[PDB]
Amino acid sequence: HHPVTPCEAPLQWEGRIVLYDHNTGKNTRATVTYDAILQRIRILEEKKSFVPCKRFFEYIFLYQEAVMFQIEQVTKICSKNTLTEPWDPYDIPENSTYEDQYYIGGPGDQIPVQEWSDRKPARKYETWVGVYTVKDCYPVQETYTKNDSMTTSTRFFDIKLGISDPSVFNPPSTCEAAQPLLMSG
Amino acid sequence: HHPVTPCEAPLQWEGRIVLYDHNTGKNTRATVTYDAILQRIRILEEKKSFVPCKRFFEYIFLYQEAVMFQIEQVTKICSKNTLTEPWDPYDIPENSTYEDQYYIGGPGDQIPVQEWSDRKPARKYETWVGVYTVKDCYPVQETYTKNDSMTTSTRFFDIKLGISDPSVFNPPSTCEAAQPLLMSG
Ligand SMILES: [Xe]
Ligand SMILES: [Xe]
Ligand SMILES: [Xe]
Ligand SMILES: [Xe]
Ligand SMILES: [Xe]
Ligand SMILES: [Xe]
Ligand SMILES: [Xe]
Repeated sequence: HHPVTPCEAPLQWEGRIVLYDHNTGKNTRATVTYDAILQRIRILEEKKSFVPCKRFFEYIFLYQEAVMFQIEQVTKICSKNTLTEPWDPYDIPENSTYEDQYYIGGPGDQIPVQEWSDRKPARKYETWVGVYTVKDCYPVQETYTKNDSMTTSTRFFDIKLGISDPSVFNPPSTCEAAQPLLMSG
Repeated sequence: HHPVTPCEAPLQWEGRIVLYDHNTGKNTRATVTYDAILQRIRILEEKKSFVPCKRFFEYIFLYQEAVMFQIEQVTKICSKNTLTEPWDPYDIPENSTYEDQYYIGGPGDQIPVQEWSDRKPARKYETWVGVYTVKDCYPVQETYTKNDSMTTSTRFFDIKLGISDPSVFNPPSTCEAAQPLLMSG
């Protein structure tokens, strides 16, 4: 029985992701503190042994106040910018096309999930697909070929409901500053 | 404790996948019958309501006999071709760099998995990443940015150990034929 609407994804959680940007072939790894109630999300990039990028950023997105802070974790050199952009939660729009349900993982230790997309018969390809657990409606994976081939796959994990540490949305001392554009060296 | 070697993935199973080709933005959906012992894999593309592609193929890959059959499921018009290519199982090479372990899905209904890649500090980006379950070492997802930006993400599910139906590797009557190149209309 094809669901009449998608489950409603959690509004607040702390978890970790891997964002795979195809444009560049890069996997960023991140710890994420997510809050759809306040329309704010904090992403702390993660470092691994013997990677060639010198630079790692914490991002703090505050859509309610239309600004994003971006801190180089090493130098601490902040970067306040504006956000023109409308907030996009990690959930499933109510107009989303159901696609499938299946069990991930082998017999015994497995788990049922669901696949939705923005497929409509008008267009050749989808621009969104998401997989979410059946029980709690947690995000597992999304792909968003947004803006003509700037496509990303995102994987979510170690999710844990709610927010133990709200301090992390408070931008640090060094953030009474300006609008640089930082990227990875 | 960083694993000294990766678990050994199953050699035979019947499951289903979604292959996301970025070049084109297309998700193919498929049923798969996989056998690393005989180095052969049969992929039966799957149809959904109100997609705009008219054409759907069953592929039968027989690496031990260096040939691939390709059947249009509608017209039945076969297409035997040669395979120059070395077989690549769905597993984790023993020289693979461990990356992480984490739980997919929310509290209660979740499942531990593992992430490996072909990262070495010599090269900026990975060209392979795979996620596999911890218990049974089942494939969950891979991304293989092979050959300079011909990158794919693959998701695996409804996997079930072993092969109930070996008939499917036997090419049909209409396959005493030749080497067309078929693609989707
Ligand atoms: Xe979203
Ligand atoms: Xe997509
Ligand atoms: Xe996805
Ligand atoms: Xe991708
Ligand atoms: Xe592989
Ligand atoms: Xe990759
Ligand atoms: Xe992956």
